[PDB]
Amino acid sequence: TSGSCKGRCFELQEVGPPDCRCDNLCKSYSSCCHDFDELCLKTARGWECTKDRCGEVRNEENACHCSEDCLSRGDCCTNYQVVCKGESHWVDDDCEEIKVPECPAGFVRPPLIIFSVDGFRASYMKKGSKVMPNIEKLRSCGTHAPYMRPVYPTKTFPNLYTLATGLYPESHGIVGNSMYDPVFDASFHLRGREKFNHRWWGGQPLWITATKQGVRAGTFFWSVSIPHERRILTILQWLSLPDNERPSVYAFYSEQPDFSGHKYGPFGPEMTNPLREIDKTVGQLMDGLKQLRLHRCVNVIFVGDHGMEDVTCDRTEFLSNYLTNVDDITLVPGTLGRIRAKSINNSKYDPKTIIAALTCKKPDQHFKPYMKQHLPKRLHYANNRRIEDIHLLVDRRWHVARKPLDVYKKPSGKCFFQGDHGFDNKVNSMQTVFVGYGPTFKYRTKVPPFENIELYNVMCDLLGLKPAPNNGTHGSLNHLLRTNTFRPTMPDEVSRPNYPGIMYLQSEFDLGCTCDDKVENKLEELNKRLHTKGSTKERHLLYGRPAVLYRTSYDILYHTDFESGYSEIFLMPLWTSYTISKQAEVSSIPEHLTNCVRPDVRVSPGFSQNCLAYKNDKQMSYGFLFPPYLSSSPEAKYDAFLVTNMVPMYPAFKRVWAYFQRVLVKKYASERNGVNVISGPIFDYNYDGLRDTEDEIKQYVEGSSIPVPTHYYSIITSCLDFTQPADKCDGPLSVSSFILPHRPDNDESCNSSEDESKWVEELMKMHTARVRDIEHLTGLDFYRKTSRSYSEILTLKTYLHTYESE
Ligand SMILES: *[C@@H]1O[C@H](CO)[C@@H](O[C@@H]2O[C@H](CO)[C@@H](O[C@@H]3O[C@H](CO[C@H]4O[C@H](CO[C@H]5O[C@H](CO)[C@@H](O)[C@H](O)[C@@H]5O)[C@@H](O)[C@H](O[C@H]5O[C@H](CO)[C@@H](O)[C@H](O)[C@@H]5O[C@H]5O[C@H](CO)[C@@H](O)[C@H](O)[C@@H]5O)[C@@H]4O)[C@@H](O)[C@H](O[C@H]4O[C@H](CO)[C@@H](O)[C@H](O)[C@@H]4O[C@H]4O[C@H](CO)[C@@H](O)[C@H](O)[C@@H]4O)[C@@H]3O)[C@H](O)[C@H]2NC(C)=O)[C@H](O)[C@H]1NC(C)=O
Ligand SMILES: CC(=O)N1CCC(c2ccc3ncn(CC(=O)N(C)Cc4ccc(C#N)c(Cl)c4)c(=O)c3c2)CC1
Ligand SMILES: [Ca+2]
Ligand SMILES: [Cl-]
Ligand SMILES: [K+]
Ligand code: NA
Ligand SMILES: [Zn+2]
Repeated sequence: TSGSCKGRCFELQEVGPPDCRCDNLCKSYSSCCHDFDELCLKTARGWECTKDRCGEVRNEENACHCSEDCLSRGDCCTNYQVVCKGESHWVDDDCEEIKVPECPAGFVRPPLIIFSVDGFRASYMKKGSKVMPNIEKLRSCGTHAPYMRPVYPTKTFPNLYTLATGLYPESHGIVGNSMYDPVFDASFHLRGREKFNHRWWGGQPLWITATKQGVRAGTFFWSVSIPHERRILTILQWLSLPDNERPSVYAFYSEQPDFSGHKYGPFGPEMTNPLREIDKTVGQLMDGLKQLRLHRCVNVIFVGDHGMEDVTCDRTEFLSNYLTNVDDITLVPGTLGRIRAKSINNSKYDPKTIIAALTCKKPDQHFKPYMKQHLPKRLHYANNRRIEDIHLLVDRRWHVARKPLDVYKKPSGKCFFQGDHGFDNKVNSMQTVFVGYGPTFKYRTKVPPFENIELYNVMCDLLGLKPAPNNGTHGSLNHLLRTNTFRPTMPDEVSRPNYPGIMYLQSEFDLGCTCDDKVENKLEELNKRLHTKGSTKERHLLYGRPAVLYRTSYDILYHTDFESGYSEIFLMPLWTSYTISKQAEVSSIPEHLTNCVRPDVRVSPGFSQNCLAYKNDKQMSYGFLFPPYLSSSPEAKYDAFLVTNMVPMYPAFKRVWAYFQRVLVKKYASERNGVNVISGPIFDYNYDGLRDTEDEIKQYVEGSSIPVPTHYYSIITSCLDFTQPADKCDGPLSVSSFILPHRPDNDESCNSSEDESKWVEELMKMHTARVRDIEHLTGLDFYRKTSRSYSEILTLKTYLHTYESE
């Protein structure tokens, strides 16, 4: 209600009731003092000095000032010095390297300004280059990536809050632009008051991190009605505050180009103007900085939240074409789908029937249903009660809706949107931008594409802050920075391995296993012992053994063709490592060995699996981590049938695994000049993306203590310079990895009735993963011994092979 904004315009500390507000959010709350527009939103004479205004007598009613006292007051129009003092616009100056911060007296650290653009698709940097000269200058003189990968869903609020926290949406809680929380019994929407409640927003955003550590920073939010010119003058005025009152971190947000993109499509003729306007805004800021002598002092980040795809009303799939009982569901619609029961706590609603009704029903169906725990692990989109159990991943360019009436509104439905976003974060059109410019960033430097979850750590480094715990890998972006404040180091190994020798006689085992192995000297007898003691180990373990980062009991087991870390707790390897050269031969499993499983005399009966359990369990079969198909000799092949190389596999999954092992590994070795492979099980029954403890396991091989993995991983490494073979590589490494769901059916692959060569590799691609994802899921740390710097290895562990084109 009552009070005035006199002397309080855009105040940094927000005031509580009954008092009214004057901060950059009061409009959104409808709580500004009655004089806020008059005092704080002045517009008279616009935003630019003209020659007749130079030296004018100050008139306090003006939007900005061209009077002689304006620099000292901090409120000149941004082009004042250009029009009134002969100066050049920032964009017209040559790029000059900023070797050290050049800041006015009283500046304790380089401020950080974050310039966020909604819907700014990565390819705008090239395609709109002719109309964005300020942005193209930032980009070419500063540090830039060809693109930056958003988080899933590629929506506005999940991505902006990820930028601010370094957390996946499942952890920070802003899991969509709209969501329903079943505990609150309440819905969050872009428009409305509910989103104002702090209960939705978890983690610790940069502004709170800054404030707790004595670095001044307000929120990054802005009321929509404040025009962009007024946001810029406001940041410039804040920058003129006394040392003790002045923030060190600033955020500008633009609703464009996303606003126009939705109307016109990502490349509509109408899009050129919104890009011109954003560029002009960047020039205002840079001109303003140059006037305050801050242009070689501040670090500027030009970053988007997501891209934009062509999407029209007629490319909509309707759930009413698949379900008969469509009135029993609630759907969060659009470029993703989330389905829950219409009536809360209803007993006769069956997720399984709904999934079945939505699976592979039309040949060219433009969505695929998933239980959230089965979504690709790279999306990290499950561990939150606001994420509905049923999820539809929608094809790029499409929508999903519940019924035709939701889309085609009355009289009779015309469209009027041509662009949208929210799809899978690997989709090219969803990629967005990153540019860093300033003393702390590198000069004229390209960096590879990286994920937006990494930026929070870098922003904290830019500000001298210790980051709160987050999902970035701190050190993975050190290569963006001229001067690093963070020196990453490897985690300490927690469990050391046992190295067992031959300890058990064959007749001590009663595993119900058989093998035809008595088949067949003194020459290849010391050679056998040498191999078991680790002689080929430098060939098959190329980057050191993985470190185990939790308390457990495990054995290193050496063999001619592979090495493994065998867990006595889980009764199977945590990891199995082997190298396949370009020249390696694929062989079959000989007939007499089809069902061969051999006791491992290094490992006690009590810490072994047993064949009887597999015989008894009519759902569950087994496979091998090191593939028998890739044995170096008929004799070495016997090692691949050890009980200690066996893992539980559904027959449906064995189709996938066997194709990977028999066909794909050798293909990758041919294409990449050898590969090193590390494979193993993953257990994540509570879908939190983290290694399960043994008391979290919900499924065992019938009547045994053999736990069933939820997923199987492989990491496939070779030499970046493929003229060098994987095992003799002098330089940087190249990696691709996957985490395959261990599922009892192949319903996810609509083509699975066909030959494996038509569907397996597509499935694997969909489930591509970062090394770092596998680390969280296993409590292992890889690449412990290489000739590469740790920062570079941290970048490699964050890499995701996406299989998109260009
Ligand atoms: C990505 O990175 C993130 C961050 O590093 C990783 O997420 C972290 O994962 C940790 C391990 O799972 C988890 O540890 C929990 O923490 C429990 C305490 O939870 C609350 O407090 C957290 C800390 O708050 C303070 O610090 C932050 C700075 O970061 C400040 O900003 C805060 O203001 C505080 O000062 C807090 O972050 C956490 O937030 C969640 O819940 C909020 C409130 O509802 C949400 O608003 C918010 O969005 C968060 O929601 C996410 O996380 C929760 C789980 O925490 C999840 O359910 C949601 O779906 C969502 O994803 C809370 O407010 C602590 O109690 C836990 O300890 C119990 O379990 C362990 C074993 O698991 C035991 O060792 C322990 O003894 C204890 O068990 C006992 O007690 C239980 C009964 O109470 C019972 O189960 C049992 O029987 C025992 O008796 C454990 O430490 C972190 O909370 C979590 N942080 C975040 C932000 O998510 C994430 O894993 C990374 N992802 C990947 C893939 O790597
Ligand atoms: C958590 C907290 O402090 N709260 C809870 C939310 C609250 C609140 C109050 C008023 C608001 N007025 C406008 N908008 C729209 C807007 O600012 N954007 C579109 C730009 C933007 C900029 C940075 C981030 C980020 N990160 C994000 Cl998600 C969005 C808001 O979202 C908004 C939120 C403030 C206090
Ligand atoms: Ca888990
Ligand atoms: Cl959403
Ligand atoms: K079986
Ligand atoms: Na199928
Ligand atoms: Zn949008």
